[PDB]
Amino acid sequence: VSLKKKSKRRTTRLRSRIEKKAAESKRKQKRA
Amino acid sequence: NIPPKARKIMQLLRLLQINNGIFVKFNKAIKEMLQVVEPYVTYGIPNHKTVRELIYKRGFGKVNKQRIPLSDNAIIEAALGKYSILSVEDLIHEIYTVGPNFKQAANFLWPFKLSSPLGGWRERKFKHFIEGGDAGKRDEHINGLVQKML
Amino acid sequence: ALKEYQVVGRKVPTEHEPVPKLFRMRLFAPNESVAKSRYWYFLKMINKVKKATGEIVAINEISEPKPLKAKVFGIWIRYDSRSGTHNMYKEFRDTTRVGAVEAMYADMAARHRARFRSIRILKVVEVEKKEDVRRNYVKQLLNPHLKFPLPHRRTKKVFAPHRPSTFY
Amino acid sequence: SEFQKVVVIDAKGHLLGRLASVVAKQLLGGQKVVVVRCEELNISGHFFRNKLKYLAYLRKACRYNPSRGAFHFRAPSRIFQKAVRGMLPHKTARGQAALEHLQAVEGIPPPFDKQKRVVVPAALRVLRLKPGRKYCTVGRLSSEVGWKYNDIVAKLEERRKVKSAAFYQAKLAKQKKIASAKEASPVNQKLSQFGY
RNA sequence: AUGUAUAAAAAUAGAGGUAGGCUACUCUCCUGUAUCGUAGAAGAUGGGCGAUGGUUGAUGAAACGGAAGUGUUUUAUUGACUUGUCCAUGAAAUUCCAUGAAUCCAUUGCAUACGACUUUA
RNA sequence: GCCAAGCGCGACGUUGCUUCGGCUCUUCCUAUCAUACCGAAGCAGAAUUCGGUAAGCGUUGGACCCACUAAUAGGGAACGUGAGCUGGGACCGUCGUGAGACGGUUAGUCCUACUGAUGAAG
RNA sequence: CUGCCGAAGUUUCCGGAUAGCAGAAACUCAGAUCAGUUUUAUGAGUAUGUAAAAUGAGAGUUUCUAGUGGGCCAUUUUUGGUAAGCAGAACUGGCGAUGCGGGAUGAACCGAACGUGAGGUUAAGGUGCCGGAAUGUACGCUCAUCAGACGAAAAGGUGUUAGUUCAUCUAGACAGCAGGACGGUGGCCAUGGAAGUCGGAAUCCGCUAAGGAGUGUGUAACAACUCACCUGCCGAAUGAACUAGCCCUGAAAAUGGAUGGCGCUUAAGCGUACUACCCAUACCUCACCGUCUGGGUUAGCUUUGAGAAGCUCAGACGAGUAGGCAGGCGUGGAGGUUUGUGACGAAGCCUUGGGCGUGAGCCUGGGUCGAACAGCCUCUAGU
RNA sequence: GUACGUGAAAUUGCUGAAAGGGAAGCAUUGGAAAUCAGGUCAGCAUCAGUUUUCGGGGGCGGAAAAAGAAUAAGGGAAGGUGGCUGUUUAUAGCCCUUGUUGUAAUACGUCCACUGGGGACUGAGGACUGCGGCUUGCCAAGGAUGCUGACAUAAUGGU
Repeated sequence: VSLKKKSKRRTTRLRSRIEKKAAESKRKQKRA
Repeated sequence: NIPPKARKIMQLLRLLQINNGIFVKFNKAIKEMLQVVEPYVTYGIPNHKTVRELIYKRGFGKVNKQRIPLSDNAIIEAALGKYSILSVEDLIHEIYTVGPNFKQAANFLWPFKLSSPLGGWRERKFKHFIEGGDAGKRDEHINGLVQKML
Repeated sequence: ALKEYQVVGRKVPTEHEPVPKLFRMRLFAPNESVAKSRYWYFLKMINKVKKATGEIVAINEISEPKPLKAKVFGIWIRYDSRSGTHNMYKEFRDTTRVGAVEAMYADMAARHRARFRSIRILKVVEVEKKEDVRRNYVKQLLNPHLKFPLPHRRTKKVFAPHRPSTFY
Repeated sequence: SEFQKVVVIDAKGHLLGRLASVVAKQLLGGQKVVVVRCEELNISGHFFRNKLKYLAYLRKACRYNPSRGAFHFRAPSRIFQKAVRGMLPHKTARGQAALEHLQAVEGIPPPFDKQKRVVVPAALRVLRLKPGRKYCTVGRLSSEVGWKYNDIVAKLEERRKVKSAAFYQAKLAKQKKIASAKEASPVNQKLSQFGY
């Protein structure tokens, strides 16, 4: 089928927090 | 999803609907206003065919606050005879050459209600014309767009 | 479809500079509007000449003088990458300067995933002597006895009756 | 281009999904499709990768009556039918009627060994895979995951090839006689102006 | 359904032959837009000329097909048709598209919550 | 701290002493105790030690032990399995200094999987 | 039942007022004033504030009367930070009162804002099949025994592809064969001993084409082998350090499972370019409904079309919570009216009968039924 | 028929018709079957409105395209041909410049109040006015007519 051990496609909550992770990276670079 | 600043500017340009076109006299105040709403409109230099075909096919006059079609020369004479604009060709000449009464001629014209462009836009329509999109200034390519919307 | 455009421009005349210097660039763009935009970008980044203070005095498309003569073109470019600072030199064999630039843009976006705005072409030259060629694949093209079987042949009318020949 | 009421497709040398995608659309179009030699189908990717793909598929099972779990079919025709079935709206009555118009078999049984077998150029491995790319055969993949009739199909196919060759020689010999007698009639050169 | 027309095999960095002695020949491929078939009041009625074939219907067969052989031939007849090449009649106003067993009732206990199961009659 | 490829930091190196808690049960994970097979080591042999593949199969009986044992490996089912199972008050009032007690209200909330059994019917 | 208008979503003072947003009433105003806008000029610090052309729109006030006074999400600036989260403001946005196309599915993503329809064309996203639409065109990259389609980070890989720099190269490039790889010297200490290679310090030398106080194996120690470096045969490119792309790694356990699936490998993956194509309630044209706005309409002209509460022409518009306004449908009873309906069948009821209205509802055929009931105008309510 | 006027719905049995692979109801579009009202439905032509899809011809523009071809000068050479690894058109040729044929062509861009076809949807209004064109009249000019068919013992429109 896929041979992977995890679903490559994540959940909508998981991708939503990734944009939050991208927000954190902007916080680390710009201000933090 | 329009910022209030752009919404006010396009209200002054009378661009209250998508695919609506108007003629403007290009000057300092117009040039910078078009810069602010540049992502939301595309503008260019129209040639004589574009101006003539717009007024013949999509030309409507504002008479008694009513969108009256430019079906007869008497309509233009009754509304713009004070400025010696007696016929459609006189109205085209005033718009094309930007005569002394351009403001009265353009404000008399109802904004052109263009259709969707036959053949479509570019793939990403909301990028600048330079960046492969359709927004912003596009010089003489406004003509090719207009023949798509006529 | 890219086009080579000669763009000559200069700042608006003023009392301090009544005879401004006219700067010319040979730059490629799909249309004149893009070319004049790219010209202004390069002029600002080099001479610090503001677009408002300047003006475009001449725009002219340049056709290939010998579109039927196969040539080799060497292109120096300023590649923009993750670090955003890299210089590259590439050589393409074709009959038109526009074609070589088009191949250059396709190659860079393919190998290095570099966009049109990130890439800036520094100089395009025609390497007429075989010896100055630095690329082995190009040199193999300039060999006198170049001959090779056609690669990547691969050839509605669904449901063909017989099997494809896929050969000579 | 044009249809046939019943179409026999020689699956040898084809690609699983590419042939399945073409077949599924043809079934929806109201055509009847018979796919022969499903054990000779090819799949892009080396055997071990494709074997692991099948093993992962076999792994799907319930803790309550694995009979309620997915039924994993090992026959090469059943593997092809699974590929076609996933490309059809099979939960829908239209897709169900599409499936009943498909008949995928291993080898070429008698009712079809005497019928013409067309091929699909959009799915042929030689026209779709870069040379030097690893690929596997469904017959080998099936025989290594549980299919137990590879040899019987192989033996039966060898006999059919012998009988088919004998038929061709008789047909070829007959065609030569008509070919020789063709130029005997003068009319073929009298009015060959029409391109015939 | 509207011709419900078409059976080599394998290769694709090669095949198939013809003509030869696994080796010397040359030719063909480059898809089926091919080949077969196709004139006739859904296909009428006769007459020639020239084949001496083709297409079949009904019998009589013998050989072949087992993977799902339900079809392939070879035929011995008989009945038709033949457009292979020419002729002569007929056509319409439809006067502008529409189409013998098992079961119950009994019996058994190798079986059994009840059905079922195994027996016997 | 010393260096310190490099881009004032500066990696590896180097110096400095210093309520919870457990029975049964079901499966599953391998981060493997045993069983099977390999690799390394002064591995002579034997008994080992360490490291790989590996969850197929096991991983007890009694009170820190104990003996058996090939071995008595670690965990999950986020309130593991308490709907398999058991063990180890608040408000108000009153008297009140630095301090604690003597109350009135109070407030809880078929269907289907599985196991077998028949069974009409192309 | 239908139609029309339609917020606030919170300041500013003490739960109330003021104001804001929405209407109504009554005024004055079109040689006038406005504006979520941009220029020009002045100064002052690319911005700022003040004043004076562009564009658009008829612009103003007074009374008085409803509803509202939350939040959530996101961008940017900034204030601190902390293993890491984040925390505090401001800012205007989006939701909120709002359907629709796409994103497999979705409060916050991409498009787009809504009367009923016909046609055309698009946005966003797409064109292998599910699935409407190119198994399109062109140029590349990628093979994963856990590909891809969407922090764990410092790095590792004899994985591939382009480059950048520096090196040698007919004085013969590497690589491979044939060799040399020496003499003082076993240089000096050390000990069963170490003669380059137990070890500790030196690291000199003559000869060359070149040979170290030795690259490792070896030896009890030599010896022997080896390379550092040279020589010959051979005949051309070769090596080192970096950059970038893609590929593997750069941990995570506990029924089977997910680029949505099937599947896909010169893609149906990734990047780019170019055409064509698919369809939203969006855009265009048209018809119709409604609302608003503007114009016209009496010696009532033989065009007869004056229920003036009527007729007619034209244009624009159509989501809608709180709230506001208007017009209608239906029921019991009352006054009036219809020369009203009715045992030749009232009312009621039933019905895969018909018709009208956007709708509330109304009319009617057939059946059953057996004594009363309805239209219109007004009144009334236990509607 | 006193389980007694009328006799609704829920619900139940029966007969008829149909549907039914782990829900059903509903909406949209039609088909089938049944049943209702009872002019209908077609084809073409000539026009109007909107629209889509193929062509043809002709202006103008740019390096007044670039090329190119043919034909005269000169220059250079190769990925070196004939010749003899090395050379300079010979028994192949190529590159560069200039002249010429020239006002070459063509592509691309743009325009035509230039033109020829194919397709689809729509037909609002209802004496005459108006703006125009051709010449009292006629007209593609303030919104569709004409010519035929077939079919009513059915098509259409329903339910």
